[PDB]
Amino acid sequence: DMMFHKIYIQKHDNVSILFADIEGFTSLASQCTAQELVMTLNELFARFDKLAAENHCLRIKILGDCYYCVSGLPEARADHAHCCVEMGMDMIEAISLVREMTGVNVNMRVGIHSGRVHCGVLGLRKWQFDVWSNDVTLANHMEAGGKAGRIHITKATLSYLNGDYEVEPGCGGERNAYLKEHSIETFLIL
Amino acid sequence: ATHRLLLLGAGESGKSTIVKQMRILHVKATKVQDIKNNLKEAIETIVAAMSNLVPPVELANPENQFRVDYILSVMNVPDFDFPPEFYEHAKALWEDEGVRACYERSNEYQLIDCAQYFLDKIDVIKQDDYVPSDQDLLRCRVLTSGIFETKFQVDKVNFHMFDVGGQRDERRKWIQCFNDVTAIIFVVASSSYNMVIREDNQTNRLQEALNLFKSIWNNRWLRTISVILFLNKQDLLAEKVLAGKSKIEDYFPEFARYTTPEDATPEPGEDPRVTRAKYFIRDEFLRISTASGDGRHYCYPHFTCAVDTENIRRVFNDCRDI
Amino acid sequence: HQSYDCVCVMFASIPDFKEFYTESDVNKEGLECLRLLNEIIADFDDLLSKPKFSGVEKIKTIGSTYMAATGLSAIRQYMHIGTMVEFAYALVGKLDAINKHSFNDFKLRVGINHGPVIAGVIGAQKPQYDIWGNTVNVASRMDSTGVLDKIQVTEETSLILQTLGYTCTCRGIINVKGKGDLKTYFVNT
Ligand SMILES: Nc1ncnc2c1ncn2[C@@H]1O[C@H](COP(=O)(O)OP(=O)(O)OP(=O)(O)O)[C@H]2OC3(O[C@H]21)C([N+](=O)[O-])=CC(=[N+]([O-])O)C=C3[N+](=O)[O-]
Ligand SMILES: C=C[C@@]1(C)CC(=O)[C@]2(O)[C@@]3(C)[C@@H](O)CCC(C)(C)[C@@H]3[C@H](O)[C@H](OC(=O)CCCCN3CCN(C)CC3)[C@@]2(C)O1
Ligand SMILES: Nc1nc2c(ncn2[C@@H]2O[C@H](COP(=O)(O)OP(=O)(O)OP(O)(O)=S)[C@@H](O)[C@H]2O)c(=O)[nH]1
Ligand SMILES: [Cl-]
Ligand SMILES: [Mn+2]
Ligand SMILES: [Mn+2]
Ligand SMILES: [Mn+2]
Repeated sequence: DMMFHKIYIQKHDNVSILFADIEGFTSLASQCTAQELVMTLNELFARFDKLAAENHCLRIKILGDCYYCVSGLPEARADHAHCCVEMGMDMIEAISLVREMTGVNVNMRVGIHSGRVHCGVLGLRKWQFDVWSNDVTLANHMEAGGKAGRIHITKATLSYLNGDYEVEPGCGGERNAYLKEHSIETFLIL
Repeated sequence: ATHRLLLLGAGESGKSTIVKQMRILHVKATKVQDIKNNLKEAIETIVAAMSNLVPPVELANPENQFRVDYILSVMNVPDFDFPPEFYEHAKALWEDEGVRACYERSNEYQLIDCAQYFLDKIDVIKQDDYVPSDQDLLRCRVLTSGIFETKFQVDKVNFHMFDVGGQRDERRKWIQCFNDVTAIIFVVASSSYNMVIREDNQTNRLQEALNLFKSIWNNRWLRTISVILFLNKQDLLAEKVLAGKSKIEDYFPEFARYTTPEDATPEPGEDPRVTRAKYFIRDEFLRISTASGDGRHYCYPHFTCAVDTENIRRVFNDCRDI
Repeated sequence: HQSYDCVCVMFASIPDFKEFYTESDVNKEGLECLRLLNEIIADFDDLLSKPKFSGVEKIKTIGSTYMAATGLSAIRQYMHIGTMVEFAYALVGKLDAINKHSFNDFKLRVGINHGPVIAGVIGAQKPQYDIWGNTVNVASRMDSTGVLDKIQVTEETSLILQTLGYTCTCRGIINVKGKGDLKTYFVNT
């Protein structure tokens, strides 16, 4: 009540975090009108919010051309690992239709990781369901150090995946200075 | 019924020493190393501070000048094997009246407190069978960087001791304990009234404590948290007081007006001058706790000696009835 | 969603926080750190309910970064620009206050810019309000490439700020992808 402000945040474990970003958005951003973009942007994520509900992934927040949902929330799911992978799977062909009607070379960079997280809201104005955790930060960097039209998962997301997917070396170290600095082994869904 | 106690205070105020007591009361090859380190980092500090002091201190036996060079040559050895020589040279220096003459001025330069203790007993620590006594471990000194949670229990009641860095840089980690904290334990080096902080070598160690306390007391996140005040190091205070060469009024002029309280309860055979000073330091803090914070929290003074298990056992039984 | 012609976008991040954040066993595994961030964001929100800032509309909070647009007129003609700057300083005054009782030395880094933006909502599931346009990008870029306790503004922005009474110093040249190199200035205090 008093002293501090009631922090609306709750801890969670065994969840999968997936980050996605438009590869070279300024590429078409210099071609399409300031409005056309906002349309495509709104058009893309639109399908995303729907696909997420189908793959059981919860939408967290949209940052410009970056979109990230986390699986395992609210109701815990031991299928979280697959949920995100599935998301990245369908997510891609959703950004491919962007090549047909607009800017080319438009692909998604999926970056999935697993671990505990902190979901909730900060401050007391215009609340925004966000997450906080090094594991979350890792998924972020994973996305950063990812590959076009490919899914970038860590070593943790691979264990929670019961090896149901065929992967390969990710070399995230030579991609992101973070996946390097922290000695992280990355893979790529084949 | 589980309480969470947080120990606050400036550097070397005597926090970790109190936690040790809690482990000695309600609760080694590895520490031996440190003990020797305290001894080395001790002697080398005095000698090195002889030529720098003003006026500079000169040895009483020019012979030791060589031993002085030895100590200053291994002052930065990675893994000092502590050869039989060191001890001989060390004690030799400690026995040199000149070195001691420099010891009395240890307030003019950063010097640990376990100096006297360990040096007086070099012949004991030099042994290969050396076994650190409870007092040796209580006198030991190791910088605390970070937060450590001690878990003990008294009379079937759980507690949560919290030791944090009392050094300016470390103080930024305190916040992580401000929420859901039963009571705060503020330790103070009552004896360090003629010494300056180590962070800058110019800010009075007692003032640092005062300012620090005022910050915690008037903290926005501790409005309802009551802080107990351990005016630790009463032993070293009474000493300096009886000495008569390091006048208090020369560091805190207000002490020239101060008069021992009539509600004062001076210990048996306690020198009146000590009483007139031990309380002075206390009232300096009370004014800070009287300036604000009403009904939502209080302060409870407690003259203490962290290295005295017989003292902290006493004063602590009071912190439980609060 | 409509498109405005003159909206002042601001970004005030705290690059010193990420290091502050630490998932240790003692702080409930990063939970305690977030508590301090909550007292920060909240403290920055208490400004929105202030008369002089009734025109400032908080858009969102990116991690530990604050984002607020001044000029949406909801949810001089360029005076809202100077106001936004006053909000930046306002945040500083409050971040420093936190430090006072936190024992930190958290410094704010602000990048302000103005121009045409497209306000609106996006996201089918849980519709959220957000602005788009090159304007916001430049602003942000002037935050990721700023300096602690300093406000970085572009030429056009610096000029207007001067017609308002603010003095500016040319930081130098900064590169904004897709836009090349730009000349930024620091609002002198
Ligand atoms: N720190 C930030 N805070 C908020 N937003 C940011 C931030 N940084 C970048 N953005 C927005 O996000 C888009 C991503 O830019 P950037 O990260 O350089 O490039 P890419 O997408 O190309 O990926 P890449 O760096 O190559 O891996 C930009 O496109 C746009 O506004 C920018 C943009 N622009 O920069 O001019 C115009 C536009 N419309 O519609 O005109 C839409 C964007 N958008 O939707 O994201
Ligand atoms: C609160 C503490 C800490 C350390 C932990 C954390 O999980 C973060 O809040 C995330 C990771 C996390 O909330 C996921 C979203 C986002 C936006 C990714 C945050 C930022 O990177 C934070 O730091 C920052 O604000 C600094 C970096 C901001 C750069 N981002 C990179 C990603 N793109 C998409 C947007 C800009 C963060 C790292 O800070
Ligand atoms: N003479 C004497 N020495 C004491 C007393 N209390 C503590 N000490 C000694 O003071 C030194 C510093 O004590 P310590 O407990 O390490 O301080 P600290 O507050 O924990 O300091 P830090 O670790 O945050 S920087 C130790 O060597 C300890 O043995 C006391 O009452 N009298
Ligand atoms: Cl002290
Ligand atoms: Mn992108
Ligand atoms: Mn992006
Ligand atoms: Mn300590």
